[PDB]
Amino acid sequence: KRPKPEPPELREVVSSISYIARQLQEQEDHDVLKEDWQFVAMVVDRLFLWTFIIFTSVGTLVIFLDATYHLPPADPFP
Amino acid sequence: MPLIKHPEVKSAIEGIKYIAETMKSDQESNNAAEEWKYVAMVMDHILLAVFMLVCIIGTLAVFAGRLIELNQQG
Amino acid sequence: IPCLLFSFLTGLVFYLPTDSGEKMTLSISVLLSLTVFLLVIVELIPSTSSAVPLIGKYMLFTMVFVIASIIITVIVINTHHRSPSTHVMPEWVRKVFIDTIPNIMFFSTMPLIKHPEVKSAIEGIKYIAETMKSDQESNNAAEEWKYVAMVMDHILLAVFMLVCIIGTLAVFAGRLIELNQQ
Amino acid sequence: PADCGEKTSMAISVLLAQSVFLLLISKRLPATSMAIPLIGKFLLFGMVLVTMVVVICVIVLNIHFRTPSTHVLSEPVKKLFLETLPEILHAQQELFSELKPAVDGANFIVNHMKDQNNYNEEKDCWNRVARTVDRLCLFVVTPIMVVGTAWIFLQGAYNQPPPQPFPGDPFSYLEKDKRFI
Amino acid sequence: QKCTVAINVLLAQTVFLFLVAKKVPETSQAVPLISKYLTFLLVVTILIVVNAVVVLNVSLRSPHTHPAIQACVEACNLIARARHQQTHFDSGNKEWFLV
Amino acid sequence: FVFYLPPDAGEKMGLSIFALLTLTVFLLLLADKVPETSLSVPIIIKYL
Ligand SMILES: *[C@@H]1O[C@H](CO)[C@@H](O[C@@H]2O[C@H](CO)[C@@H](O[C@@H]3O[C@H](CO[C@H]4O[C@H](CO)[C@@H](O)[C@H](O[C@H]5O[C@H](CO)[C@@H](O)[C@H](O)[C@@H]5O)[C@@H]4O)[C@@H](O)[C@H](O[C@H]4O[C@H](CO)[C@@H](O)[C@H](O)[C@@H]4O)[C@@H]3O)[C@H](O)[C@H]2NC(C)=O)[C@H](O)[C@H]1NC(C)=O
Ligand SMILES: *[C@@H]1O[C@H](CO)[C@@H](O[C@@H]2O[C@H](CO)[C@@H](O[C@@H]3O[C@H](CO[C@H]4O[C@H](CO)[C@@H](O)[C@H](O)[C@@H]4O)[C@@H](O)[C@H](O)[C@@H]3O)[C@H](O)[C@H]2NC(C)=O)[C@H](O)[C@H]1NC(C)=O
Repeated sequence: KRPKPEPPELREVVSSISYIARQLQEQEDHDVLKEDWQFVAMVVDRLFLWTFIIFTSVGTLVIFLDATYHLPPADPFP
Repeated sequence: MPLIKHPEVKSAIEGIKYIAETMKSDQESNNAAEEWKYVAMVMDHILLAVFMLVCIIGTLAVFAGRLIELNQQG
Repeated sequence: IPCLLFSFLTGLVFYLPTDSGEKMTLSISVLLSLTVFLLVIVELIPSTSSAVPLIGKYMLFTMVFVIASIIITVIVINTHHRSPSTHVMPEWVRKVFIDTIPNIMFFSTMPLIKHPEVKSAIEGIKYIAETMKSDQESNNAAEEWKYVAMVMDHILLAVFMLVCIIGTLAVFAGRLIELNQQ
Repeated sequence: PADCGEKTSMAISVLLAQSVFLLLISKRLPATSMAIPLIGKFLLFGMVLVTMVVVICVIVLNIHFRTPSTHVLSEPVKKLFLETLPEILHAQQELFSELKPAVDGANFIVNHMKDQNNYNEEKDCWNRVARTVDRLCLFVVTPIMVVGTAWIFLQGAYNQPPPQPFPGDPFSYLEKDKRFI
Repeated sequence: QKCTVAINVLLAQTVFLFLVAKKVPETSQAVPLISKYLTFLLVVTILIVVNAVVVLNVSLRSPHTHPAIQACVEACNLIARARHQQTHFDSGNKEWFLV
Repeated sequence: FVFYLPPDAGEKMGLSIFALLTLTVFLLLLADKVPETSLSVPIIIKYL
């Protein structure tokens, strides 16, 4: 589950503050794209965890059952 | 890829201008840093394919020279 | 000779800063090299239990030396990430590691427009200033612990090099002087 | 620590050293099945313990690096791992026409700072929970390892030959106890 | 990852010590050429690790060890002063990095 | 469990490759014990 629900003196001051606001908005947008990529990375990681568990269990079970069910013959001369 | 003009007020104005200029310089540096990062990314994307191709080709060149002979003899 | 080189490498981790993120790599890899060299030694040295060989004493000394280096490095690294949010600096640590020792070294102790939006901006500027004031205070508190870790690193670099030399001599010097005095 | 201390590398390196010691031991004994060697018992126990510690370190790093944008910090979980267990273990519009961009921008900066503060505080809370779990695992795992090591080695430390060569025979078969006719 | 690379190279060289340990003659009139060369390579790797530690120490040396308007202007001055301090800190760190 | 490790911890490659290195050490362990014939592959080598 993703948490995210989706005068000459003062003119320079106003323009500067506008620049800081624009810079922080750009940083926020870059952050949003970064969490999108990171969330897809996490989702792919969980999918790979589950299929790795499945492959591990299946292969280990097949090999272990092949080893376990190899018994000596009851008759020396079949 | 109308003004007080006290030294504190003027210092505050200069400080805001300084924040803006410092952030401008930081962005300008980050742009060229990202350019170098992109170049390194492109070389990585090329050399992944080059190295996978070499991994296939060298193994085949080492072993096929005798395996194809062993296939021909029989 | 390889045991001597590993013993020399053992004390090198105390000059490596903790901010490199490589202290544990260095120490653990020295231990791994020593463990792999144990194969060489079990191959090359007789397996007799009548007495401990002198060379075997040197081996055990070097092994214990590396393990002690790893333990002490864990202590230093734990000290270096102590923060005001989690730990309070004891007075004895400040008395010893800041003033008593570093004084010997050469570093640093280290009109009315009231409106719902305008008033919000005023209070927000004040809040930002207070926030970064608190951040500066916490940063200084962390730098204190960092300085403590740096001082311990210096002292224990000196101690480990000294003990490396002394333990190289203490295992070997007796028989060597006996041989030379023939 | 979970930020400068590479925990899983250290743990898997301990596992590697244990494997090298198994390599050393494997050449020196016959591959019989009457019993497991005592050193073999200790090595198997230690390798299982190191595997469990690696799993614990992975879980603790999963706890440490959680963020608000990825996980929700539940109040019962936070209260359990931050309060209980830490204790247990231990005119006037021409002017406004030009100042409105400034006021709007400044409010945006303040909101951005507040959001970053909340984000970092939640990161710190997750770090504290990870540290609490680590301290609990320290107080659990280490006594188990000490007890298991002592139990394994006290079998061999107290293993002695019997005082008589033959159970059921009280004769010592020594020169001094020679049996005349 | 300087120290990782250097020390892992040293680990590989120790594996090589084990490989040659089973092949060199065991007399003591002279040191074999291969043994001399492996010892030299070991010592070179040790010196590389020493220099890596020294260079990282030098590079990571932080410089610390080598009405309401009158309140608003104070807060803004404090903010600007803190940012200037941070910029000076960054400049010092860069200087140590270049050294 | 490498897939449960966060990417931000920066310890995935280390864990996985050192697991591979330990596997190679156990291959070295097994090299002294296995039969050297080529008519089939032992099941333990298949597992390894
Ligand atoms: C080191 O290694 C050596 C062996 O290499 C160990 O020596 C052995 O010690 C044990 C215990 O002391 C001995 O067992 C006893 O044997 C005697 C003698 O009986 C034997 O000889 C008889 C003829 O002289 C023969 O008839 C016996 O056969 C009968 O009995 C056996 C055993 O019950 C049975 O299997 C047969 O079918 C027969 O019925 C036998 O060959 C015997 O008197 C002892 O009896 C004790 O135990 C029984 C219970 O098992 C009990 O009921 C009795 O009251 C009594 O307490 C016992 O069986 C063994 O013979 C020795 N082996 C030899 C001599 O080579 C030595 O102990 C080791 N040292 C260590 C480990 O410290
Ligand atoms: C262990 O190895 C042994 C060999 O080293 C295995 O022994 C072989 O077992 C098979 C199957 O039991 C035998 O083959 C059988 O032989 C009988 C007898 O053949 C003779 O009589 C018939 C009569 O019509 C005649 O036609 C033949 O020519 C012979 O004269 C057949 O009746 C069966 O159909 C079958 O062929 C082998 O003979 C036997 N070899 C030896 C040398 O004893 C043994 O099975 C192995 N044990 C295992 C695998 O557990």
